[PDB]
Amino acid sequence: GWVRPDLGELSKVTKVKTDRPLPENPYHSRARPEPNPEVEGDLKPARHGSRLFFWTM
Amino acid sequence: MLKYIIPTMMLMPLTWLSKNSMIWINTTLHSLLISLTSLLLLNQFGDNSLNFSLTFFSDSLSTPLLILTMWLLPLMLMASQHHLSKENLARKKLFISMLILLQLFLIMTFTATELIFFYIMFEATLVPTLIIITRWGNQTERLNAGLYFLFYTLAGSLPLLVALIYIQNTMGSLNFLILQYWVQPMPNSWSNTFMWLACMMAFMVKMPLYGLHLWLPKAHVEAPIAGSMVLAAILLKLGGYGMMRITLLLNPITDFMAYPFIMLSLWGMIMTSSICLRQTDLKSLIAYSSVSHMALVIVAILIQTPWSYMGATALMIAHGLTSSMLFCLANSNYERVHSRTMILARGLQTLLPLMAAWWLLASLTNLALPPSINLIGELFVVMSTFSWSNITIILMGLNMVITALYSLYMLITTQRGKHTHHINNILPSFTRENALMSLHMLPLLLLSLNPKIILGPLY
Repeated sequence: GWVRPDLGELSKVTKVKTDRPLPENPYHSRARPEPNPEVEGDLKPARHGSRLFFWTM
Repeated sequence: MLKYIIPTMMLMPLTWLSKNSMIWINTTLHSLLISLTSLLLLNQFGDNSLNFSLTFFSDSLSTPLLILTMWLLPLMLMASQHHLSKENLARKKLFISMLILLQLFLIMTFTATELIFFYIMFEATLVPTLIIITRWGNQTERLNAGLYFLFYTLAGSLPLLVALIYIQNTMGSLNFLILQYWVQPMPNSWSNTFMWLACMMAFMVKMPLYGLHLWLPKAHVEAPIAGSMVLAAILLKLGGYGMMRITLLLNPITDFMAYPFIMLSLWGMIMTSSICLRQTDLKSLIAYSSVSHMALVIVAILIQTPWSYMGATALMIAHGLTSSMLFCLANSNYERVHSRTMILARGLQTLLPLMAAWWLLASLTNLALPPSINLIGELFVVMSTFSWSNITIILMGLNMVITALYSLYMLITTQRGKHTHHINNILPSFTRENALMSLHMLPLLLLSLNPKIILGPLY
């Protein structure tokens, strides 16, 4: 009394109840590098113009 | 200095909107009015410079040069309004436009607060002079003179640009006041050797230094009268003003560096003066006289003593006025006789008495007759150089002979002797020429009374 499965029955995804713990580091990866800091604060106006050897504006 | 630039920028449409018969009168009137208003820069101090804004300032050094420039431009318009009477209206207006643009360029260059602005304006002064020389010149080979002038100036001034940008990137600024307060000594190293050479060679080219003076006996001859005056009376003093500004930044290396260059003048101004003893072209004689005076200026600036500075600026102003007057005299005689040969026109006193009087006055002011400004400047230079060393008095004293030995010679052959027979087109003196020469001469004799305004920044 074993039933031959229909088309599409074996092609579906099932669930498993497993007693093993989840590995936190499957790739054996070290710590990622620290990201560079972002920009903060209000966009202040230009200090004394463009300063291109004589320009004040 | 925005009270003088805007009047010139308004003079530009003033010569682009007048009629074909009223350009000269309107331009002369308004340029003389600007010359009258130019005297407000004399509000100077014995210890501070007159600063207007972040870009323009004027101490007691640039002020006489500014006054001379915008006093010379109306004289230029008078001197160049006869030989261009046959030209097209568009080309005449273009000539006046180039002269006005050149005056604007000079008055913007002489008041430059920071040195990079002075450099770019100093190279920007090339364009109208080159255009005038290569367009309105008379002789065939004027293209060679224009190319020589432009290339000598550019090959001098590009290492000056590299050195200026290097100095700005090194210390932080190029303001003259800041550099006066943030100056640093330069040690005796080969890097500082090439820094001194790059900062000096442009000004030694435009002075011109002996050896590199070959652009003067051509570009002073084939150019017209206005181009000759702007080459003889302004641009050499532009180079001198630049050297005076720069030499503050190059201590104490110059005290052991300027030994050849000074002496490259201290002999050269002898033999170039001797060239005036054997010259067949009058304009070349005037140009070589200018070479000798600028060599004296080179010695005075390079020894960097105070009395030398005062003599340098006084001789600058006096020699500029005298050389402009002599170039006008050469142009008038060339217009009358259609030849630049000095030996051709003789005995002009018997035909032109007033012109002979002007010739005598110009020759006397050229040989440093006291109490004119030229004698004051050259005497101060001689005192300073005698303080520097003893034997150099000989190297000046013999020049005291040779200058006279050509100048009165220039007075003799053109004026004294039996007049030429086949020359019979010597017209009487034009009122324009007499007015121009009186406007050249009378300010010099008036400044002989009160020279204290043209004796430099440290009087």
